[PDB]
This record gives sequence, structure tokens and C-alpha cells, in this order.
Amino acid sequence: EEEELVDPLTTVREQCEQLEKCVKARERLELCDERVSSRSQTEEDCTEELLDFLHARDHCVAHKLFNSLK
Amino acid sequence: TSDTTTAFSSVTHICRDVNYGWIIRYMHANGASMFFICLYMHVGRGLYYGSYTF
Amino acid sequence: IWGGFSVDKATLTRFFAFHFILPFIIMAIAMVHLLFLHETGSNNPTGISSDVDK
Amino acid sequence: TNIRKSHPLMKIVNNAFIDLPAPSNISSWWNFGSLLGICLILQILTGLFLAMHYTSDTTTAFSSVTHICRDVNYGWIIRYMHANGASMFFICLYMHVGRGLYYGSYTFLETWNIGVILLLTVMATAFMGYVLPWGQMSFWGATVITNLLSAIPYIGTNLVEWIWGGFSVDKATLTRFFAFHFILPFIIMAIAMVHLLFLHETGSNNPTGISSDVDKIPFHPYYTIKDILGALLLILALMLLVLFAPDLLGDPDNYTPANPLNTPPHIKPEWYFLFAYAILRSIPNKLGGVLALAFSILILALIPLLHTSKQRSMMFRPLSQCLFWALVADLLTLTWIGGQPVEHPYITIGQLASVLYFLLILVLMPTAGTIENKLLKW
Amino acid sequence: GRQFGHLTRVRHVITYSLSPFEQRAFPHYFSKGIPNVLRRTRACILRVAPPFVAFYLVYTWGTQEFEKSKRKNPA
Amino acid sequence: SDLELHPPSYPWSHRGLLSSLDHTSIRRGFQVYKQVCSSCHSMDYVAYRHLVGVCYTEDEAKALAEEVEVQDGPNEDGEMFMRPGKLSDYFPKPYPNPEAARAANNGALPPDLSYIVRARHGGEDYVFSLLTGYCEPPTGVSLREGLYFNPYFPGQAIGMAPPIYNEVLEFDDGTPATMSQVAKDVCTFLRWAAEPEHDHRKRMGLKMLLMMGLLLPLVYAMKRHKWSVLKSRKLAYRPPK
Amino acid sequence: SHTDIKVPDFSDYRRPEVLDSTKSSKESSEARKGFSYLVTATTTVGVAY
Amino acid sequence: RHRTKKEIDQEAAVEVSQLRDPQHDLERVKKPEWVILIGVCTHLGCVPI
Amino acid sequence: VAPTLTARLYSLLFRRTSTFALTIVVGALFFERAFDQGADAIYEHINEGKLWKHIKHKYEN
Ligand code: HEM
Ligand code: HEM
Ligand code: HEM
Ligand SMILES: COC1=C(OC)C(=O)C(C/C=C(/C)CCC=C(C)C)=C(C)C1=O
Ligand SMILES: COC1=C(OC)C(=O)C(C/C=C(\C)CCC=C(C)C)=C(C)C1=O
Ligand code: FES
Repeated sequence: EEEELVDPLTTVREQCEQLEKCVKARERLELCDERVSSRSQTEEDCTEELLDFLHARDHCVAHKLFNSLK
Repeated sequence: TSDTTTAFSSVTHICRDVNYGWIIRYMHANGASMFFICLYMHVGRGLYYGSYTF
Repeated sequence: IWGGFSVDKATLTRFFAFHFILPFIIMAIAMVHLLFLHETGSNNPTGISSDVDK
Repeated sequence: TNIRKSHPLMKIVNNAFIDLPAPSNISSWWNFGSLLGICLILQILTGLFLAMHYTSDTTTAFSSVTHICRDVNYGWIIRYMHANGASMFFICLYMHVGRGLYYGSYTFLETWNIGVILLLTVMATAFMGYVLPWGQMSFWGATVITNLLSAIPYIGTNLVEWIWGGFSVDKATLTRFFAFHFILPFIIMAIAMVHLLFLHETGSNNPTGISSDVDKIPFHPYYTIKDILGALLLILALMLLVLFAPDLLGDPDNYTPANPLNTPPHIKPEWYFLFAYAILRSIPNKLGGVLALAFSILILALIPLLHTSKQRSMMFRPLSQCLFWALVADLLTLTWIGGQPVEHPYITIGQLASVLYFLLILVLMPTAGTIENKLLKW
Repeated sequence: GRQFGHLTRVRHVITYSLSPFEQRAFPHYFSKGIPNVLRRTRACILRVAPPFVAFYLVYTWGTQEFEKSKRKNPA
Repeated sequence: SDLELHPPSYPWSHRGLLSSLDHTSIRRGFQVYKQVCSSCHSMDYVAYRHLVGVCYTEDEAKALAEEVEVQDGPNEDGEMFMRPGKLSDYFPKPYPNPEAARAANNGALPPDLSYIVRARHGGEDYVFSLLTGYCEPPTGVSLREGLYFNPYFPGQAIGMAPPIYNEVLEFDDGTPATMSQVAKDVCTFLRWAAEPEHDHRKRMGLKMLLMMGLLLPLVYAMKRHKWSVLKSRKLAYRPPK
Repeated sequence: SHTDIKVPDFSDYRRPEVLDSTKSSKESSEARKGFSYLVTATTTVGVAY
Repeated sequence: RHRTKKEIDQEAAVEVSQLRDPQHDLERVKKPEWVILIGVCTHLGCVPI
Repeated sequence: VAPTLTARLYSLLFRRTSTFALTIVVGALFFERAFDQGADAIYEHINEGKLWKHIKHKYEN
């Protein structure tokens, strides 16, 4: 909320989100992110690059998560 | 319907609403009696006539 | 057979199912009835054999 | 004299399961006949116990099905045995028909034609079965299906409304489907007896397709126990399904109560109709789709007229084997496509596979038989 | 119908048999057994296998085209 | 919109073929259902007595039912009064007509919970990934300020607000109520409400495998023994001349 | 000439207790039926369960 | 359904003679910005999304 | 204590179909219990999530 409860999700997500496959996907996210900002009459909306990033991250999330969860 | 909530109602639904539902319902009911009159004749016939030897 | 301590919900549905399947079984038995009957053929009012006039 | 041989009732048993001269070389593939027998009884028995708690009213239909799985003692296995047994009934049904096709068994016309009636009947039976829980897939399945009949010219609208009992799949339609789903399996049984009656005039065929009068064995130690071992294998498959993966072949949406306003994006049959479903939608026509849907099943009645080979079985025919396996492979494609949306790839492959199905059975397989005869100088 | 004794005419064929209680239910089970299954497999692969891989391939390609199709670069 | 993402494979403690549920985890998940979910989610098919064999005891289960009011049957006047809560009742509570859910949450219904796990595609994984994996809307896709964002949702225009970090709880002995933790438990409990027979079935399934492993070889040997006569039969052809 | 009718060797199939032409079969008969009936008894017990 | 200006123009620009059931958009509506239909498909009765 | 073993089983119990049946029925009774407990314990070990927790909540009744 403001500061006090240690979300294992947030903890393990950092290490996860980082990693190779997600670095690259987030790169395209930002790439495409900045394209859509740079215009007006556009519609190529970045929905896809987000999910790809999430997939790669989330697979690694599941694998490493629940171990600590009590 | 086989549910206590609608059992009677479904039987009533048949006699008023279902096309020709009433005869079907009474044919059923009365046929059950016809089934017993015939059943009783049949057994009696067997008894009088010795048919039971089979 | 009640499906409880009284004749309730469980008991009605139950009775539907058995009342549906019983007449089919009856029929299979009516065929066996007729199967045994065929070994001799029918009896007749006199109770005397009728091979002589079938 | 004996007792088995002479008693009017036991005779029938003796002549069908004890002293019946059977070929000494029939293999598993011949087991599916007894396995269908077991599946039929299994469907009837678990089917009856479910009917002791099930309600045929839209108000309580789903609830009664739920009532069974939580409250009714052991109601859940009975329910899943039923559900999964229906699938087991189709796996066996498909093995059985295929076995007949590969091996030339269809040359017993009456037996086979009766078999087609048996296929149609259990199909009509299972379709009505699936509607009973009144899930989203039950209702929309019921809807998509029945409505096909509205393509029949001049009579179709009145026909669909007649079986509906209204202008939609409503109250009248569910109760209706219960009654027919109760009586159908008994009729199936009477027909299964006539099936076995015609089968007895000749006895069984065998893998070689060559007559086996020269080497028959009693059904009495050999096939009683081989059927036993085989039923045990059917139990394993069924129980593996129900006690470990009861929804694996099921659709998670039939778990959401029917909603006549909510059309799921999904909308597909139970797996056993997926191939026919694929054939149906491959056609950009209302009449033709259903005309070809029907023809994809009724074609089994044309098969004996398209036998062209001088040998009965496929054991000795290689070219024909390849064509047969391509039929089975084509039927995987059809079911796979049938379980997929009508968007990209899927339309044209499912369209061509439909043509292949009919090109195979109607033209390719016969032509192969003629070629094979020729290679043998026959 | 059918029966035994009314099937067909057979002459000059002897059949030696042995009681089930005097022989083994699984003789060379793994010894002669496995070679036979491999041999039965050889005999049939070229007739069963090909149709199926053709589907296996059509399946994986079919899936790839579909999923790759719902994506897009310019225009 | 017409594009979607599929959930990962979380190592639930009931994922294995012969794997029971964590019954302590079904509790906390019931707790999560009780306060949070319940206000909007109907669980029409579960009752208080259903919990007895599972998590709590006779006494405890009675008490939890007593913390609500039901609307019992009519008496002499043709009434409709209120009663403490038995064990016999179920959990139907939120609001009557489905339209009331819409009037409230806005033309959307928090779909009944009793059958969710089994009705999604992906079981507890879909729900877990949903609840836990809430995120922020990327470029050009504006919503309708009641249509929150979730990647694990068809079309991604969802009507449910993310209610998993609102740290409530009575993890009795001592368990931290992090978003992750409340989510495992709520899904573990949901598995149970969708499939109460879950454990017992796997116990039978275990027995089915052991029985079969004993029966299968035996019936096979019975059948081979009887087929012996035929397998080793030797033929000889001895024609005249 | 029917005296030429051999009886093919079955050693390849014979249980070990019956491999010797030198001795009785009566001795191993009980163990042999025992073993085969135990199989069917255990099976029925299994099926009963 | 409430149709925007763009949708009214698009339906009026449709080549009528190529349609399976030949009908102009203006004989299917009373007011150009309102189209009222039965949510039942003419093939097998599903609901168009 | 091995050749004579299945021999005794046959001699004393399998010869007559009487005993044969009596033995499998007496054999079905004990087996049921041994298999049930024996398999429950295997289901018990691979878990430890269900009613092992009972010791806590209850007793306070
Ligand atoms: C309720 C469904 C069916 C039942 C209960 C049934 C039962 C049987 C039984 C018990 C046999 C003898 C053993 C065997 O070969 O498997 C058999 C053989 C046969 N059945 Fe069916 N079957 C059914 C469906 C079919 C179907 C769908 C067909 C194909 C249209 C079919 C055509 C045949 C044929 C031709 C044979 C003879 C096979 C041969 O001897 O090689 N029956 N059936
Ligand atoms: C006359 C014997 C039968 C009776 C009394 C019977 C009765 C029932 C009842 C009451 C239901 C609704 C309960 C439920 O959904 O679990 C049902 C569902 C169903 N039955 Fe039957 N049935 C019988 C034979 C069959 C046969 C022959 C088939 C075809 C294999 C069949 C396949 C189905 C299917 C597919 C369902 C729906 C799926 C499901 O289990 O949820 N049953 N049946
Ligand atoms: C942690 C407790 C809750 C859980 C586990 C839960 C779970 C779910 C699930 C699984 C769905 C449907 C997902 C789908 O349709 O694919 C859903 C939909 C919804 N829930 Fe919740 N929910 C919870 C608490 C709430 C609360 C407190 C509210 C009130 C803000 C709420 C309002 C909704 C609404 C409105 C929807 C419908 C979304 C839509 O289809 O437009 N839920 N919920
Ligand atoms: C809605 O989902 C669907 C089903 O599940 C409810 C089906 O079962 C079938 C196919 C069913 C049958 C009976 C075809 C056979 C017709 C004849 C004349 C033999 C289709 C197409 C389908 O779309
Ligand atoms: C010699 O070929 C045959 C077999 O060996 C492949 C069988 O296994 C069976 C088994 C059939 C049974 C047990 C009857 C089931 C039918 C009903 C209606 C319950 C038959 C008839 C047969 O002819
Ligand atoms: S396309 Fe077939 S019902 Fe709409």
C-alpha cells in the first residue's frame, strides 16, 4: 500500500521480468510503445507485445513462485 | 415432471394445455385398469382350464 | 427404498425411473412366456389334446 | 441329452456363447462387439441410477445434476461413468466399424446394415443425452443441431418446430429429450439382438478374410475369457478417465447454466460428431451442408456396393491398406478441424479433407481394388 | 445356425495338442516375443505410419498459420 | 479484442494424479470467499454441512452459519421472518434477481463461484493468473472506467475491480495475507467447491490402479493358460500315396 | 504305417516339472494344478473386492 | 443498433446485385441511423455477435 | 516347503469346488481389509493434508 507487506509476487517478478526473453520482448514493447505515442491518426496499438512479454515472464513466474509461498 | 414441486402441475398442464393431452392421460389411466381386467380373466382362464400344467 | 424417513422427493423420482424401465423388462419376459408356450401350443376348453385338429 | 443343449432358454445361450463355432484366429478388434455390449449395459445401469434423482425441468435440471455430485452418495462416479461411458461407447463404436471396413466384414449385408441403424440410434441417443444437464453447450448444441432440419425444402420449418415443441429449445424440448433418451437404449438392445441374430447365420469373419470352417473352436473357453480380459481393459480405460480426468473429453461451459441470450464464441459438438461437423460447415450452403452431413454417415450403406476386390480382407492388400489408413488419418483431421473455428487455415483444409473423405471411399478405394486384382492377374 | 459336425469336410489332418496344465502360459515370452513385435511393426509401418505423419504435419503447420495470422506489421 | 494469452502451469498441491488437497488452504480460501467474494459472488451449490468433513468441525461449521440470517419458511400468518443459520442451508446470498448484479456492478454479473474452476479453461490457473496478474492498459486502448484491465481476459475489457490485496484475514495460526498467498488459497478452495469429490476419487483411482495391476496380469495368465492348447498345437498333413 | 505317426517334441513348451521322460507326472500334478488354480482363486478374490 | 454516419454510407455503397438476398439498406430501415433486427441467424438459429 | 506347498493347497483346498469357493470367500474377506488399510496408508503417506489437522480444532468440544 504505502510501505509494509513483502509481496513474494513482486519479489520473484523482478528477477523474472528482467531475464533475457523478457528483456527482448519489453524492448519491442517500448519500441512499439514509443511509435504509438509519436502520432495521431494511428491504430497499431501494442496490445500484442504486452502479452508476449507477459507470457515469457509468467512462465518463469510459475516455475519459481509457489516454492516460497506458505 | 418427476419433481414434487411440479409433479401435479405437470399432470394438470397435460390435460388443459397439451394438445389432446387429456385422452392420452385417461387412456393411460384407464388402460392400466383394462390391463388388470385382462390379467384377471387370463389367470382365471388358466385356472379353470388347467392351463397351468405348462 | 424411501430414500429418507418418508415418502419424499427422493421417493417420487425413484418411482418414475422404475415405472419407466419395468414395462420393457415385462416385454422381454412376455417373449419368454410366449417362448415356453410354443413348446406345446395352446390348451383348449376340453383339456384334451388337440393335435388331431389343429 | 444335456440340459444346455435342450432347454428352450439355455439353447439360445448355448448357441450364442458356449458351443458357438468361432474362428480360431480372430484378434482384438473382434473384442469391440462384446465391449459395445458392456458399454450398452453400463450406459443403462448408471443411466437408471441417475434417473432416480435427475429432474427433467429447466428450473431444476442443472441443480439436480449438481445435487447428484455433492449430495447423492457416490452420485459423482455414477454421473462420470455415465458421461465417460458415452465416450467409451464411441471409441468402441469407431473401432468396430473400422474393423468391419478393413476386414471386409460388411459383406454380411443384413448384419452390417443393422449395424448402421445401431450407429445412428446411439448417435441420436447420445445427442439427446448431452442436452439433459441444460448447460450452455447443451442448449446451444441442441439449438445448432435441430435447426439443421430447417434446410429441408417446404417441410423444414414445421419439422423443426414440431420436434422443438415451440419456436425454441425450451421446456417442452428438454422433457421431450429425456423421454426419448430413456426409451432409445432399450430399442437399441432389441436391435443389437437382431444384429447378433443375422451374425449367427454365418459366424464371424477373421483377419484373412478366408473362410474358417476348416478350423473353428468353441466360444467356450477361448472367447469367453478373451472377452473377459478385454472388458477389464475397457474398465481400465473408463476408470482412468473418470477417476483421474473426468472432464478431459468434456466442455467447461456446459457447467454454466443455459442462457438463451448468451451465445458462446465456442459452439461445437461432443468430440464424436466433430468429423461430421467439419464436413457440414465445409459447405457454403444450408441444404448441401446437411445433405453432405447425412451422407457422411449413410455412406456406410454404400460400402458393400463399392467392394471391388477379389479378396475379402485387407490383410493381403497393401495398396488398400494405405488408402484405409489415409481414411483414418483424414478422420483425425476432420475431428481436429471440427473442434476449430471457421477462420484461416482451417476453412480450406477442412474443405479439402471433406472432399478427400468422399473421394477416398467413393472413388479411390474401389479403384485400388481393381488395380490390385490386376496385379494378381485376377 | 452353424453347429459342430456340420461345418465342412476335412481329411488327412492330424492335430497334436497338449494339456494347459503341462505347458507354460508364457514360453519364450521376451525371447521369441519381442522379435515378433518388431517384425510385425516392420511389416506394417509403411502402410500405417505415412498417412498419420501427413496429418501430424498438416496439424502443426495448420496451427502455426492460424496463430501467426492474427498478428500484423504495416497498413 | 480477438487476441488472447493462455495461463502458465502453477504447481498446485493437488496437481498430481494421486494428490489430495491442502485442507488448511481450503479454509483460508473459504475465509477469502466469506468476506471479499461473497458480497458479489453467489455460491448457490455449497452448504455449511459440506464444510464439516472437509475443513472445520461440527461446532465450528454451525457457528459460521449462525453469523448470517436466512429468511425461513412461513408460520400461521403467512410471514417470512429471520433465523440464525443452521448447517442445512446453503450459501445463496448476494442479491435475488440477476438484474440486481447488473444494476450494481453495472450491466455485469460476477459469475457464480460454485462451478468456476471447472467452467473456465485452465482451472484454478485461469483464475489465479487473473486475480494475481492484474496490470496497466498499454497504448491507444482506452476503457470505460468500470472496465478494468486484465490480460488474462477475453477481449481484455473486464467489469471486475482487482480485489486481492485488500488485506483482510484471520489466518488463525499465522499466515501472511500477501496478494499471492490469498490467491492460492482462494483457488485451492475453489477447486474444492467445484469438485468436492476430488480427493476420494483419487483414493479410489489409486486403488483402481493397484487392483488393475494385480488383476490385469492374472486374467491374462488365465487366458493364456486356456489358449495354451491352441498355441502349441502341432499339425501334420498325411494324404494317401 | 499309422505306426510312423510321431508325436512332436513339446519340451519347448513343457513346464520344468514335466521335462523328464524318466519319471512320473503325478508327483508334480498337484503343484501344477495348485499353481494354475491359485491364479484363478486370487483373481476371483480380486474381482470380488 | 445505433449506427454512426460512416456505417450508413458504407451500406448504401454496397453493390446490391452481388448479394445472396438482394435488398437495399434503405428498405431495411425507417430512419438511416437505426437498424432493428432479430438476433437469430438464418442458417441454424444462433445469435450473431 | 515349496514343491509340496502348492501341492498342499491343491490337496486340502482346491480339489473340491466346495473348499475352492469357501477359500476364496474366506480369502476375499481378509484381503479386503488388508488391501483397504494397506492402500489407505499409501494414500495417507503421499499426502498429510486432510484430517491430520483434526487434532487441533476438535477436542475443544
Ligand atoms: C449397439 C452397437 C453394436 C453392437 C452391440 C454390436 C455388437 C456386435 C457383436 C457382439 C459382434 C460379434 C463380435 C465382434 O466381431 O465384435 C459384432 C460383429 C459385427 N458388427 Fe456389430 N455391434 C454394434 C454396432 C455395429 C456397427 C456400428 C456396425 C457397422 C455398421 C456393425 C457391423 C458389424 C459387423 C459387420 C460385424 C461382423 C464382424 C466380423 O465378423 O468380422 N455393428 N457386433
Ligand atoms: C436407458 C438408459 C439410459 C438412461 C436411463 C439414461 C439417463 C440419463 C440421464 C437422467 C442423464 C442426465 C444426467 C446427467 O447428465 O448426468 C443422462 C446424460 C447423458 N447420457 Fe444417458 N441414459 C441412458 C443410456 C445412455 C446412452 C445409451 C447413452 C449414449 C452413450 C447415453 C449418453 C449420455 C450422455 C452423453 C449424457 C450427457 C452427458 C453427461 O453425463 O452429463 N446415456 N442420461
Ligand atoms: C477474490 C474474490 C473474487 C474472486 C475470486 C472473483 C473471481 C471472479 C471470476 C473467476 C470471474 C469471471 C472470469 C471470467 O468471466 O472469465 C469474475 C467476474 C466478475 N467479478 Fe469477481 N471475484 C471476486 C470478488 C469480486 C468482487 C468483490 C466483485 C465486486 C467488485 C466482483 C465483481 C465481478 C464482476 C463484475 C465480474 C464480471 C466481469 C465481467 O464479466 O464483465 N468480484 N470474478
Ligand atoms: C452443436 O454442436 C453439434 C452437435 O452436438 C450437439 C452434434 O452432435 C452435431 C452432429 C449431430 C448429428 C446427429 C449428425 C448426424 C445426422 C444424420 C442425419 C445421421 C453437429 C453438426 C453440431 O454442430
Ligand atoms: C465368435 O465371434 C463372436 C465374439 O468373438 C469375437 C464375441 O465376443 C461375441 C460377444 C457377444 C456378446 C457377449 C453379446 C452382447 C450383446 C448384448 C445385446 C448384451 C459374439 C456374439 C460373437 O459372435
Ligand atoms: S452460421 Fe450456422 S447458425 Fe449461424
